[PDB]
Parts: sequence; structure tokens; C-alpha cells
Amino acid sequence: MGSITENTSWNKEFSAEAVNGVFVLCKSSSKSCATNDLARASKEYLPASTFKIPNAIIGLETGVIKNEHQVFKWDGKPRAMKQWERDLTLRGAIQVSAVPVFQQIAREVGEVRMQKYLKKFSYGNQNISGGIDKFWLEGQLRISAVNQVEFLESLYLNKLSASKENQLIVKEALVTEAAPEYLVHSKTGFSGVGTESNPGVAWWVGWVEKETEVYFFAFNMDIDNESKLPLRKSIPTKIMESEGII
Amino acid sequence: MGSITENTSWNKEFSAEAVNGVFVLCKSSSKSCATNDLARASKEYLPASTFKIPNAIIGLETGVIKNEHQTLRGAIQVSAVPVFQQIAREVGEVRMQKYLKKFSYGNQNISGGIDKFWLEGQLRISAVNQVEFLESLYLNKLSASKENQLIVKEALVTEAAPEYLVHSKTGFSGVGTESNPGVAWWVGWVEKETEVYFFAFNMDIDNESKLPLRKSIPTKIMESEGII
Ligand SMILES: *C(=O)[C@](NC(=O)[C@H](C(=O)O)c1ccc(O)cc1)(OC)[C@@H]1N=C(C(=O)O)C(=C)CO1
Ligand SMILES: *C(=O)[C@](NC(=O)[C@H](C(=O)O)c1ccc(O)cc1)(OC)[C@@H]1N=C(C(=O)O)C(=C)CO1
Repeated sequence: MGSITENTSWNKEFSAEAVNGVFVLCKSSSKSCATNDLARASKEYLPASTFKIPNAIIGLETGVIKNEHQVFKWDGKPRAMKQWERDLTLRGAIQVSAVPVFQQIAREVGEVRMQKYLKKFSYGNQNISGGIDKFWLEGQLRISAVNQVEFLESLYLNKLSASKENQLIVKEALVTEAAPEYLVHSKTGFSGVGTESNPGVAWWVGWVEKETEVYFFAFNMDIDNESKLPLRKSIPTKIMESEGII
Repeated sequence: MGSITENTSWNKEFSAEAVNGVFVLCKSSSKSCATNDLARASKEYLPASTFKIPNAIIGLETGVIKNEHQTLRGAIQVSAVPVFQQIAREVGEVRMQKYLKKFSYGNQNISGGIDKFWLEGQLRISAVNQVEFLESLYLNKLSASKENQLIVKEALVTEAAPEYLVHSKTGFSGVGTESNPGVAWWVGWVEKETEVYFFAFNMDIDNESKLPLRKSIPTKIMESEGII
């Protein structure tokens, strides 16, 4: 990505909560990014829900998802989470990480096309093995904070191998905070509580569009208890708040 | 839209603030609308700042505007009036006039200065015409590229929530004259779950202190309706 510099100051936010994780921030572009840990910044973790971003783009590119206004009909059958038991729009499905909607999209896309696009997007290790509808939920797919940032930058610039149209559609679906001075696009992820001495990973990736400047970020941390999720946003938020970004 | 129904009960929020104005709320699924006053819903007023929406679309379509990053959202949000007066100048009266006709925007009267006709000129548009215009935008049905309509749609985002996204733009023609108060606007649409709500609000105004009401009143109505 060119270069990545360490920023020891941000570490306090991690120690305070006794959290092991990383934060990567890049101003203007991925040419110059700062982080609190050079090693972890490029370490690859299961993307979990953050994979819904590329999954949505591929869905539109392949025609599997007709257009930005397609409704994902609930068939009445029981779903893992109550917030998924109802019809959903693309933005709706992304915001609540509606697994079954994205699993149906993945199956329709198929393994050959999914592989092809992850290669075009240089998405992490590009490993989709272990089942077309769950590789990003419990498979071998892995991606780093640095790679996430590069991927989001391409999206922001409409440089991914997809129509500008489809890229714009997904970007609007990722808006999570709007303010007169800045628009925030982001996506959270959580692999789970993990196994015996093998914690899961929690994510928060996205970018902030200001008046004349854009900031790209990616955050991930280890986690063994779901009651820790709040940290996934507070730490990065507290940091970006410190930089005057948000 | 498909139909409109008058509901005088909303006048509640209007009397409370002692304000003369109208609110138009349309449900996309049922294609039906509701308003506290049918007559004023069709009354056409100066679009003011709300004109930036069609303005921005025309600017991109005519190439006068680089791209969403040129940023456009900054141009529509972080004031800078001269910025859009620039775009209008470059667009020209011939093209500008052509797009408003394609858009079926108000009375399509752009006389009195190609760079201020929407601020003090003869251009007039009703609340109903605003929601119809915004619906065409939402459906990418305006005579412009989908890409440009999408760019403008995101630039107009003013509130994001897990369950909904609000797109909107305010308007203000000034305190006006004596028995001729100015007009304040708040138009936009809300994407709430799988439903879409288009809205248009305007009120007579002679004091900038009451300016906050253009958002305040419509917001209370959409809350009581469980929109936002
Ligand atoms: C996305 O990250 C999320 N969870 C998972 O993808 C994850 C998995 O299967 O890998 C999971 C699934 C079910 C569980 O009971 C626990 C973990 O949903 C697709 C979602 N994202 C969250 C987040 O904000 O990070 C959540 C708190 C809940 O899961
Ligand atoms: C419209 O947005 C604009 N500005 C205002 O109306 C602004 C406001 O209400 O927020 C305001 C209010 C009271 C004041 O005394 C001064 C300003 O007015 C038309 C203006 N118009 C633009 C345009 O392109 O039409 C702009 C780019 C900037 O804002």
C-alpha cells in the first residue's frame, strides 16, 4: 500500500480497556496510513459481516440482485435473528447483517464467479473454501485491516471492477451517520466468542467523507464475550474524535 | 403520485406554533399522499435553496460539474451560495430551461437572471410538485443518467439510522415584505425499512427566529406517524 507508520499515542485507548487490537487510519488515500501496531495491521482475520460489502457488490454486478430497490422477501421460515424475519431492502439487509439474504445471494452467484470477483477486488487471501454460503462466516477467508482500507478506498473511488452505478448503490447503503460536515460509511463484524483459548475477532471498517477530505479506517480486536462489542466502535470513535475527523 | 387526501388533524402542530403552512407526506407502496391543506399543497412558491437538487442534477448532466468528488455534498450542505450561481451561469438559459421542462419543475419560469431566478426570480413550485419530482429522482426516472441521480441522492442524505435514511434539503426566500411574508421549505424522502415516504413542507415566514420550525413541525408529524 506504499507505507504505514506507527502511532504510539493511540495505544492508551487500548490499554484503558485492556484490549488487544488494531486501528488503521489513512488521510486522502492509502498512500500514508497510521496505526498503533504495524504487525497486527496486516494480520488477516475472518471478515464475518464485513464481507457483506463485497458480497453486495458482486450480487449487483452478476445481476443476482436486480437493482438498488430489490426487496428480499422473507419466506416466513424461522431465521437466526428476529430482525431478519421480515422483508428487507439491500440497505436494511446490510445494516442488520441478514445472513440468509446474503447466503442466498452467494449461492446464486456461485463459486466460480465469487472466486473471480474476490481476485479482481484483491480481497484478503481470496480463500472461499468450506461452502459457498458460509466461507466468510466460518471458513478460511481472511483479510487484514490494511487490505480492508485499500478495498474501501477503491470502492470510494469507483475503481473496483464493477459499474460505477453498483458501487454507488452499495456506498449509499453503507451510510451509518450523517452530519452537515461529514458523512460516515461503515460496517461492523463479529466472528463470534471463539473457542478454548482462541478468541474471535470484532470489526469496524469504513470511511468518513468531509468537506474536502476523506478518511479511511479499519479496526479489529480480539473478543471472547459478546458484552465487549461496544468497544469495537467506542475505541475507533474516540480515536477519530481525537483527530477531529468525527 | 396516485392520490391525495386532506387530513386537517395535522393542523395541530401548525396552530401550536401559530404557523401558516403545509405538509405533504406520500407513501410509495400505496402511491397515496396526505396533507393538512389541499389548497396550499398546490400553491406554488419560490423554491429557494431546494432548487439545488434539480440544479445539481443539471450541473452533472451538462458536465459543468466534475463528479461527486469535484465535494458535491459539501456544495449542497456547507453553504457557499456563489458556487451554484457559477454552475447556473455555465449551464446557460437554453439548457437550464430545457431540463426544467424535462423535469416538469414548477412553472418552469427562469426569467430574471440565470444565476438568481430561484432565489428571487419568477420560478414557482408547489409542495405536490416537489414530492412528484423527488419520487422521479428516487426512481431514477428523471431525464438524466442513473449515475448522476445516484450521486445527487447520496449527497442529499441528512440523517442515517439503522432502520432509515433521510434525504432532504431546506429552503428560505427571506423574511419577505409587509403583507407578503417569505417562504421556508423542507423537502425530501425517507427510506424506512421497505417503505419510502416523500415529503414536502413549506410555511409563511417573516422572522428568521421561526426558521427552525420548517424541520421541527414536519419531524413531529412523521414521528407521530412512526416514520422517524
Ligand atoms: C456479522 O459479523 C454478524 N455475525 C457473524 O457473522 C458471526 C459469524 O457467523 O461468523 C456470528 C453469527 C451468529 C452469532 O450468534 C454470533 C456471531 O452477522 C452476520 C453480526 N455482526 C455483529 C457485529 O456488530 O459485529 C454482531 C454483534 C452480531 O453478528
Ligand atoms: C439555501 O440553502 C441558501 N441558504 C439558506 O437558506 C440558509 C439556511 O437556511 O440554512 C440561510 C438562512 C438564513 C440566512 O440569513 C442566511 C442563510 O439560500 C438560498 C443558500 N443557497 C444555495 C444555493 O445554491 O441555492 C447554497 C449553495 C447555499 O445556501
